[PDB]
Amino acid sequence: TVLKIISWNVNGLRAVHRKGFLKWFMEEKPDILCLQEIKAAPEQLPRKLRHVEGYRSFFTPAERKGYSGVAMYTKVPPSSLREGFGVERFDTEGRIQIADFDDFLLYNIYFPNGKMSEERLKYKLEFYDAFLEDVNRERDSGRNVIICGDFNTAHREIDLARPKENSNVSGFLPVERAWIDKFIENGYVDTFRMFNSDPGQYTSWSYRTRARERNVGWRLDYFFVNEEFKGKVKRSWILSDVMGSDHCPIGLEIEL
Ligand SMILES: [Mg+2]
Repeated sequence: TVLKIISWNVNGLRAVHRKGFLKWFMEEKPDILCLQEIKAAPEQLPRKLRHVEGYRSFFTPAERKGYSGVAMYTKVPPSSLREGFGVERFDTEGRIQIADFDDFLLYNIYFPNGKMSEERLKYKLEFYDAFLEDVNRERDSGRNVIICGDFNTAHREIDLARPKENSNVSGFLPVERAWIDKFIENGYVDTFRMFNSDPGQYTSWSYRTRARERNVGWRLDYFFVNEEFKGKVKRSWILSDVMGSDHCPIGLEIEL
């Protein structure tokens, strides 16, 4: 039995709903759909967006209205979900949803954008630190883990169109790239790069005219698994053709 998981930063759930979300969801038919940037309390959602036939949905909004938020649609519900690392400043921004599926924990994370200020870059880097502590604790306790979402950092030069121009911009700073190195070194695998070693493979493009059309993008969205679990991963790909956000979805197929 194969399990298909999709991750997608939708840049506002109500917005992507106007741009073909439900039609796409019905075509792709994943077992689990992880979303970032819902920008809505579930009460603000139309019924047909809240309840999609065949799926249980779980929403983790931020405390701040119209900001951040993650969600998960799943055919089979998890035994429970955890919505934080146990650190207040990281747990109130609707960034963390960790679903316990028994065979694995699924971390659906919307990692912070560090571009707007030094304080928010510090927040991003400390969030990275808290995340690594959390996943390591779970992995060390014997859990297999799948981590998906918007990491807001491109790992290597291959992972964005303009590496030189962005080496002093959050998203491609040496310190952020070093954190991704450290994460992987701790025993996790960037699943896309198990299967695809090509350039030009991005998950995000500015809305600035022509950016997406010129493939001036960044790979910001990833599926990671712990090393012990990588043998179960069959596919990891980018759904580059799917419109409606400044990010496109990414996919993982596993067989347990
Ligand atoms: Mg956005």
